[PDB]
Amino acid sequence: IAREDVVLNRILGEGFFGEVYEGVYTNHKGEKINVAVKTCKKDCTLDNKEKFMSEAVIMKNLDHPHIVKLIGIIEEEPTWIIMELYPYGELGHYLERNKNSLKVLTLVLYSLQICKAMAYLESINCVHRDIAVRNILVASPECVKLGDFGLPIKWMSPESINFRRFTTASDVWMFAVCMWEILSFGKQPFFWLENKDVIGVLEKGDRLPKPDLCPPVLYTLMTRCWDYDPSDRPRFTELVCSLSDVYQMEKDIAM
Repeated sequence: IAREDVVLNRILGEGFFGEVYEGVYTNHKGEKINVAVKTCKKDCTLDNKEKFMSEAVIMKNLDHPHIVKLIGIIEEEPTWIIMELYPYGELGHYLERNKNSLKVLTLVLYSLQICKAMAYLESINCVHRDIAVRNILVASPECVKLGDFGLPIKWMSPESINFRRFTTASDVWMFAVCMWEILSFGKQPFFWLENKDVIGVLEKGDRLPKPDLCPPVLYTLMTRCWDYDPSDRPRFTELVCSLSDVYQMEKDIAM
């Protein structure tokens, strides 16, 4: 990718490392792909600049149908990381707009897709730390994509909050919170608390309540993921199998 092949159109948002621009990339066969162009502030530390690149290289290599796609990298300053722009935007906002139309079938589908992404991450012992509907993009009405790697106290396992310990097991906790968000049509977890109060409530043994439209079987699954003991939590491979079963059941009920 040469820089000329990309045209910047407007500001998209601010990212951790620097501004993100909305653009269009014209590929070799002449097609036009909508892109998000991530940049790195000129004031950044060498450690920051390296991290930006090293995260980019991970996104480049994942190539998974439920993780956001990287189009290309322009290393030459100003460094651009060119990501696919998805039309429907963030899953959280998407759920909010379409709460009247979306049925449980589709909500379980999105959960399943994210679970599969995480099973792949699990397989390379890569810890994500940002499984939330704000960081999931809607590519199509029946296809969601986990965004980039990761504080989100209301989403975090006890061991993450207390100690900043992050493992695949803490990701499982967080994935369940994410499923709770999906079945709740984009509600913030523990929206009734201050961040300070969360670990307190968690320590007591209190959990997020079952969303109205969440099937009991799925809530039971969430409850296992929120076991205080990270060793007792299901693995993502097991969860894919469970969610596959629930999905198929909900599909047949729907038809």
